[PDB]
Amino acid sequence: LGSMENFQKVEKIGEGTYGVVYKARNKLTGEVVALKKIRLVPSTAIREISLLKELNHPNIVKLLDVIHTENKLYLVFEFLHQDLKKFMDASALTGIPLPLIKSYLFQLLQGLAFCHSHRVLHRDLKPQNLLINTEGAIKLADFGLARAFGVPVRTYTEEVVTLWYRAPEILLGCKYYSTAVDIWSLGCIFAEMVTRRALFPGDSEIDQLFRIFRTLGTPDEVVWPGVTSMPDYKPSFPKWARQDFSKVVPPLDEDGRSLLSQMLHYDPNKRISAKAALAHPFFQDVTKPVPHLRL
Ligand SMILES: CN1CCC(n2c(=O)c(C#N)cc3cnc(NC4CCN(S(C)(=O)=O)CC4)nc32)CC1
Repeated sequence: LGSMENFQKVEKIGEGTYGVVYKARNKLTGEVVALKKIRLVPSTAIREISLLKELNHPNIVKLLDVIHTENKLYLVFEFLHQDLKKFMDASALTGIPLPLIKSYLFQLLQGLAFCHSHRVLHRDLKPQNLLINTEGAIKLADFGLARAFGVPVRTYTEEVVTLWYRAPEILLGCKYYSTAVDIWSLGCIFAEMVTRRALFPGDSEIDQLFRIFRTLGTPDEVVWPGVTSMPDYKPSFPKWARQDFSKVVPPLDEDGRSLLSQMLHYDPNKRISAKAALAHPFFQDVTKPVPHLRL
Protein backbone atom coordinates (compact mmCIF):
# COMPACT_ATOMS: atom_id res chain seq x y z
CA LEU A 1 0.00 0.00 0.00
CA GLY A 2 0.80 3.72 -0.25
CA SER A 3 3.60 3.34 -2.82
CA MET A 4 1.61 5.38 -5.43
CA GLU A 5 0.73 8.32 -3.15
CA ASN A 6 3.65 10.09 -4.82
CA PHE A 7 1.73 10.42 -8.15
CA GLN A 8 -1.12 12.82 -8.95
CA LYS A 9 -3.10 11.57 -11.93
CA VAL A 10 -3.75 14.54 -14.22
CA GLU A 11 -5.72 12.89 -17.02
CA LYS A 12 -6.39 9.52 -18.58
CA ILE A 13 -4.59 9.19 -21.91
CA GLY A 14 -5.12 5.54 -22.81
CA GLU A 15 -6.95 2.31 -22.12
CA GLY A 16 -5.61 -0.95 -23.47
CA THR A 17 -6.91 -4.47 -23.39
CA TYR A 18 -4.99 -5.02 -20.14
CA GLY A 19 -3.94 -1.59 -18.84
CA VAL A 20 -4.90 2.04 -18.44
CA VAL A 21 -2.49 4.93 -18.88
CA TYR A 22 -2.56 8.30 -17.13
CA LYS A 23 -0.64 11.49 -17.49
CA ALA A 24 0.59 11.99 -13.93
CA ARG A 25 2.80 14.24 -11.81
CA ASN A 26 5.24 13.06 -9.16
CA LYS A 27 4.19 15.15 -6.15
CA LEU A 28 7.64 15.09 -4.54
CA THR A 29 9.75 15.75 -7.63
CA GLY A 30 7.30 17.51 -9.96
CA GLU A 31 8.14 15.29 -12.95
CA VAL A 32 5.37 14.73 -15.45
CA VAL A 33 5.16 11.08 -16.47
CA ALA A 34 2.90 8.52 -18.09
CA LEU A 35 1.61 5.93 -15.64
CA LYS A 36 0.39 2.58 -16.87
CA LYS A 37 -1.85 0.69 -14.42
CA ILE A 38 -2.19 -3.09 -14.85
CA ARG A 39 -4.82 -4.83 -12.72
CA LEU A 40 -3.73 -8.17 -11.27
CA VAL A 41 2.67 -10.80 -11.97
CA PRO A 42 4.00 -13.97 -13.43
CA SER A 43 7.68 -13.87 -12.51
CA THR A 44 8.32 -14.45 -16.22
CA ALA A 45 6.72 -11.04 -16.80
CA ILE A 46 8.70 -9.62 -13.86
CA ARG A 47 11.89 -10.35 -15.81
CA GLU A 48 10.66 -9.41 -19.28
CA ILE A 49 9.76 -6.01 -17.82
CA SER A 50 13.07 -5.77 -15.97
CA LEU A 51 14.94 -6.26 -19.23
CA LEU A 52 12.84 -3.52 -20.83
CA LYS A 53 13.97 -1.18 -18.07
CA GLU A 54 17.54 -1.70 -19.36
CA LEU A 55 16.54 -1.28 -23.02
CA ASN A 56 17.41 2.43 -23.10
CA HIS A 57 17.71 4.29 -26.40
CA PRO A 58 16.92 7.83 -27.66
CA ASN A 59 14.05 6.45 -29.76
CA ILE A 60 12.45 4.28 -27.06
CA VAL A 61 10.08 5.82 -24.50
CA LYS A 62 12.01 5.38 -21.27
CA LEU A 63 10.61 3.11 -18.59
CA LEU A 64 11.42 5.01 -15.40
CA ASP A 65 10.20 2.64 -12.65
CA VAL A 66 7.96 -0.38 -11.99
CA ILE A 67 5.94 -0.36 -8.76
CA HIS A 68 3.81 -3.22 -7.41
CA THR A 69 1.05 -2.21 -4.96
CA GLU A 70 -2.39 -3.52 -3.98
CA ASN A 71 -3.92 -5.55 -6.83
CA LYS A 72 -2.04 -3.29 -9.28
CA LEU A 73 1.25 -3.08 -11.16
CA TYR A 74 2.39 0.43 -12.13
CA LEU A 75 4.85 1.21 -14.93
CA VAL A 76 6.19 4.78 -14.89
CA PHE A 77 7.21 6.09 -18.31
CA GLU A 78 8.63 9.19 -19.91
CA PHE A 79 5.75 11.38 -21.17
CA LEU A 80 5.48 12.72 -24.73
CA HIS A 81 2.77 15.13 -25.82
CA GLN A 82 1.56 13.66 -29.13
CA ASP A 83 1.51 10.44 -31.16
CA LEU A 84 1.93 9.92 -34.88
CA LYS A 85 -1.79 9.24 -35.46
CA LYS A 86 -2.79 12.66 -34.12
CA PHE A 87 0.05 14.33 -36.08
CA MET A 88 -0.91 12.49 -39.26
CA ASP A 89 -4.52 13.64 -38.78
CA ALA A 90 -3.41 17.25 -38.25
CA SER A 91 -1.24 16.91 -41.38
CA ALA A 92 -3.74 15.15 -43.64
CA LEU A 93 -4.70 17.95 -46.02
CA THR A 94 -1.02 18.55 -46.85
CA GLY A 95 0.53 15.26 -45.82
CA ILE A 96 3.64 14.96 -43.70
CA PRO A 97 6.53 16.33 -45.82
CA LEU A 98 8.70 13.58 -47.25
CA PRO A 99 11.88 14.71 -45.40
CA LEU A 100 10.01 14.36 -42.08
CA ILE A 101 8.59 10.96 -43.04
CA LYS A 102 12.15 9.89 -43.88
CA SER A 103 13.52 11.21 -40.59
CA TYR A 104 10.83 9.41 -38.57
CA LEU A 105 11.32 6.16 -40.50
CA PHE A 106 15.10 6.39 -40.03
CA GLN A 107 14.81 7.02 -36.28
CA LEU A 108 12.38 4.14 -35.79
CA LEU A 109 14.67 1.83 -37.75
CA GLN A 110 17.44 2.89 -35.37
CA GLY A 111 15.29 2.10 -32.34
CA LEU A 112 14.32 -1.25 -33.88
CA ALA A 113 17.90 -2.10 -34.83
CA PHE A 114 18.79 -1.49 -31.19
CA CYS A 115 16.05 -3.54 -29.57
CA HIS A 116 16.34 -6.29 -32.22
CA SER A 117 20.07 -6.55 -31.60
CA HIS A 118 19.06 -7.42 -28.02
CA ARG A 119 16.47 -9.93 -29.28
CA VAL A 120 13.59 -7.76 -28.02
CA LEU A 121 10.47 -7.52 -30.21
CA HIS A 122 7.93 -4.72 -30.04
CA ARG A 123 5.12 -6.91 -31.47
CA ASP A 124 2.49 -4.17 -31.69
CA LEU A 125 3.82 -1.26 -33.69
CA LYS A 126 1.11 1.19 -34.78
CA PRO A 127 0.80 4.99 -35.20
CA GLN A 128 -0.57 5.53 -31.69
CA ASN A 129 2.47 3.72 -30.22
CA LEU A 130 4.87 6.11 -31.98
CA LEU A 131 5.28 9.26 -29.85
CA ILE A 132 6.75 12.52 -31.09
CA ASN A 133 8.16 15.66 -29.50
CA THR A 134 8.92 19.23 -30.56
CA GLU A 135 12.56 18.48 -31.38
CA GLY A 136 11.78 16.17 -34.28
CA ALA A 137 12.28 12.91 -32.37
CA ILE A 138 9.97 9.92 -32.60
CA LYS A 139 9.99 7.10 -30.06
CA LEU A 140 8.71 3.53 -29.73
CA ALA A 141 6.14 3.17 -26.94
CA ASP A 142 4.32 0.37 -25.14
CA PHE A 143 6.32 -2.71 -26.07
CA GLY A 144 4.28 -5.90 -26.07
CA LEU A 145 5.34 -8.84 -23.95
CA ALA A 146 5.56 -12.40 -25.25
CA ARG A 147 2.60 -13.25 -22.99
CA ALA A 148 0.06 -10.79 -21.62
CA PHE A 149 -1.18 -10.78 -18.04
CA GLY A 150 -3.56 -9.02 -15.71
CA VAL A 151 -7.28 -8.37 -15.74
CA PRO A 152 -8.80 -7.18 -19.05
CA VAL A 153 -10.20 -3.66 -18.77
CA ARG A 154 -13.96 -4.11 -19.09
CA THR A 155 -14.54 -0.57 -20.36
CA TYR A 156 -12.07 -1.11 -23.23
CA THR A 157 -13.51 0.09 -26.56
CA GLU A 158 -12.58 -1.79 -29.75
CA GLU A 159 -10.11 0.10 -31.97
CA VAL A 160 -10.37 -0.21 -35.75
CA VAL A 161 -6.56 -0.15 -36.13
CA THR A 162 -5.91 -3.29 -34.04
CA LEU A 163 -5.01 -5.71 -36.86
CA TRP A 164 -3.89 -3.30 -39.57
CA TYR A 165 -0.16 -3.64 -38.87
CA ARG A 166 0.04 -7.39 -38.10
CA ALA A 167 2.63 -9.39 -40.03
CA PRO A 168 1.29 -12.24 -42.18
CA GLU A 169 3.22 -14.94 -40.27
CA ILE A 170 1.37 -13.92 -37.11
CA LEU A 171 -1.99 -14.05 -38.89
CA LEU A 172 -1.10 -17.51 -40.24
CA GLY A 173 -0.44 -18.92 -36.76
CA CYS A 174 3.34 -18.78 -36.39
CA LYS A 175 4.18 -19.46 -32.74
CA TYR A 176 7.82 -18.29 -32.72
CA TYR A 177 7.84 -15.24 -34.85
CA SER A 178 10.86 -13.01 -35.23
CA THR A 179 12.00 -9.40 -35.28
CA ALA A 180 10.67 -9.33 -38.87
CA VAL A 181 7.15 -8.78 -37.49
CA ASP A 182 8.18 -5.26 -36.42
CA ILE A 183 9.65 -4.48 -39.83
CA TRP A 184 6.36 -5.43 -41.45
CA SER A 185 4.43 -3.17 -39.08
CA LEU A 186 6.77 -0.25 -39.68
CA GLY A 187 6.45 -0.70 -43.46
CA CYS A 188 2.68 -0.53 -43.14
CA ILE A 189 3.14 2.68 -41.12
CA PHE A 190 5.60 4.06 -43.70
CA ALA A 191 3.02 3.49 -46.46
CA GLU A 192 0.35 5.24 -44.35
CA MET A 193 2.48 8.35 -43.73
CA VAL A 194 3.12 8.62 -47.48
CA THR A 195 -0.43 7.99 -48.74
CA ARG A 196 -2.53 9.30 -45.80
CA ARG A 197 -4.53 6.08 -45.81
CA ALA A 198 -3.95 2.83 -43.95
CA LEU A 199 -2.29 0.22 -46.15
CA PHE A 200 -4.21 -2.90 -45.01
CA PRO A 201 -7.21 -1.85 -42.90
CA GLY A 202 -8.75 -5.21 -42.05
CA ASP A 203 -11.49 -5.65 -39.47
CA SER A 204 -11.02 -9.38 -38.86
CA GLU A 205 -8.08 -11.73 -38.97
CA ILE A 206 -9.22 -13.21 -42.29
CA ASP A 207 -10.16 -9.81 -43.73
CA GLN A 208 -6.66 -8.61 -42.78
CA LEU A 209 -5.04 -11.62 -44.39
CA PHE A 210 -7.16 -11.27 -47.52
CA ARG A 211 -6.45 -7.54 -47.83
CA ILE A 212 -2.72 -8.32 -47.74
CA PHE A 213 -3.20 -11.11 -50.29
CA ARG A 214 -5.24 -8.94 -52.69
CA THR A 215 -2.43 -6.36 -52.79
CA LEU A 216 0.78 -8.42 -52.57
CA GLY A 217 -0.63 -11.61 -54.12
CA THR A 218 -1.66 -14.78 -52.34
CA PRO A 219 1.66 -16.24 -51.06
CA ASP A 220 2.78 -19.72 -52.11
CA GLU A 221 5.89 -21.87 -51.76
CA VAL A 222 7.61 -19.96 -54.60
CA VAL A 223 7.83 -16.66 -52.73
CA TRP A 224 7.43 -17.97 -49.14
CA PRO A 225 8.88 -21.46 -48.64
CA GLY A 226 7.08 -23.21 -45.81
CA VAL A 227 3.98 -20.98 -45.95
CA THR A 228 1.67 -23.82 -46.97
CA SER A 229 2.55 -25.76 -43.80
CA MET A 230 1.84 -22.85 -41.43
CA PRO A 231 -0.78 -23.71 -38.77
CA ASP A 232 -3.58 -21.48 -40.12
CA TYR A 233 -2.76 -21.65 -43.82
CA LYS A 234 -5.59 -23.16 -45.91
CA PRO A 235 -5.25 -24.48 -49.48
CA SER A 236 -8.70 -22.97 -50.07
CA PHE A 237 -7.40 -19.39 -49.73
CA PRO A 238 -8.34 -17.47 -52.90
CA LYS A 239 -5.42 -17.05 -55.32
CA TRP A 240 -5.07 -13.30 -56.02
CA ALA A 241 -2.37 -11.91 -58.27
CA ARG A 242 0.00 -9.24 -57.01
CA GLN A 243 -0.45 -5.59 -57.91
CA ASP A 244 2.32 -3.10 -58.67
CA PHE A 245 3.59 -0.98 -55.80
CA SER A 246 3.35 1.96 -58.17
CA LYS A 247 -0.39 1.66 -57.58
CA VAL A 248 0.09 1.03 -53.85
CA VAL A 249 2.00 4.09 -52.58
CA PRO A 250 1.98 6.77 -55.29
CA PRO A 251 3.68 9.23 -55.56
CA LEU A 252 6.56 7.78 -53.50
CA ASP A 253 9.90 7.74 -55.34
CA GLU A 254 11.69 4.56 -56.36
CA ASP A 255 14.10 4.61 -53.46
CA GLY A 256 11.18 4.62 -51.02
CA ARG A 257 9.16 2.08 -52.99
CA SER A 258 12.19 -0.20 -53.09
CA LEU A 259 12.68 0.01 -49.34
CA LEU A 260 8.96 -0.46 -48.63
CA SER A 261 8.83 -3.55 -50.85
CA GLN A 262 11.69 -5.10 -48.89
CA MET A 263 9.93 -4.30 -45.61
CA LEU A 264 6.81 -6.09 -46.90
CA HIS A 265 8.43 -9.32 -48.12
CA TYR A 266 6.22 -12.29 -47.26
CA ASP A 267 9.10 -14.51 -46.22
CA PRO A 268 10.34 -13.34 -42.79
CA ASN A 269 13.82 -14.49 -43.84
CA LYS A 270 13.81 -12.31 -46.94
CA ARG A 271 12.30 -9.28 -45.20
CA ILE A 272 14.91 -6.59 -44.66
CA SER A 273 16.35 -6.17 -41.17
CA ALA A 274 16.32 -2.79 -39.41
CA LYS A 275 20.12 -2.56 -39.65
CA ALA A 276 20.11 -3.32 -43.36
CA ALA A 277 17.29 -0.83 -43.94
CA LEU A 278 19.39 1.94 -42.35
CA ALA A 279 21.87 1.47 -45.21
CA HIS A 280 19.22 1.69 -47.92
CA PRO A 281 19.78 4.42 -50.56
CA PHE A 282 16.46 6.00 -49.50
CA PHE A 283 18.39 7.42 -46.52
CA GLN A 284 21.32 8.91 -48.44
CA ASP A 285 19.82 12.39 -47.94
CA VAL A 286 18.15 11.88 -44.56
CA THR A 287 17.91 14.94 -42.30
CA LYS A 288 16.13 15.80 -39.04
CA PRO A 289 13.41 18.40 -39.63
CA VAL A 290 11.33 19.75 -36.75
CA PRO A 291 7.55 19.34 -37.04
CA HIS A 292 5.00 22.02 -36.28
CA LEU A 293 3.05 20.54 -33.36
CA ARG A 294 -0.11 21.99 -31.87
CA LEU A 295 -0.04 20.91 -28.24
C1 LIG B 1 -2.87 5.35 -27.34
N1 LIG B 1 -2.21 4.87 -26.17
C2 LIG B 1 -2.19 5.84 -25.06
C3 LIG B 1 -1.16 5.28 -24.06
C4 LIG B 1 0.04 5.89 -24.69
N2 LIG B 1 1.32 5.79 -23.94
C5 LIG B 1 1.79 4.61 -23.51
O1 LIG B 1 1.22 3.60 -23.72
C6 LIG B 1 2.98 4.60 -22.84
C7 LIG B 1 3.53 3.28 -22.34
N3 LIG B 1 4.00 2.40 -21.97
C8 LIG B 1 3.66 5.73 -22.56
C9 LIG B 1 3.17 6.94 -23.00
C10 LIG B 1 3.82 8.12 -22.73
N4 LIG B 1 3.33 9.28 -23.17
C11 LIG B 1 2.15 9.29 -23.85
N5 LIG B 1 1.58 10.54 -24.29
C12 LIG B 1 0.27 10.65 -24.92
C13 LIG B 1 0.50 10.24 -26.36
C14 LIG B 1 -0.69 10.54 -27.27
N6 LIG B 1 -1.29 11.80 -26.93
S1 LIG B 1 -2.21 12.50 -28.14
C15 LIG B 1 -3.68 11.47 -28.41
O2 LIG B 1 -1.46 12.60 -29.39
O3 LIG B 1 -2.56 13.86 -27.75
C16 LIG B 1 -1.52 12.20 -25.56
C17 LIG B 1 -0.21 12.11 -24.82
N7 LIG B 1 1.50 8.12 -24.09
C18 LIG B 1 1.99 6.96 -23.68
C19 LIG B 1 0.30 5.32 -26.05
C20 LIG B 1 -0.85 4.47 -26.61
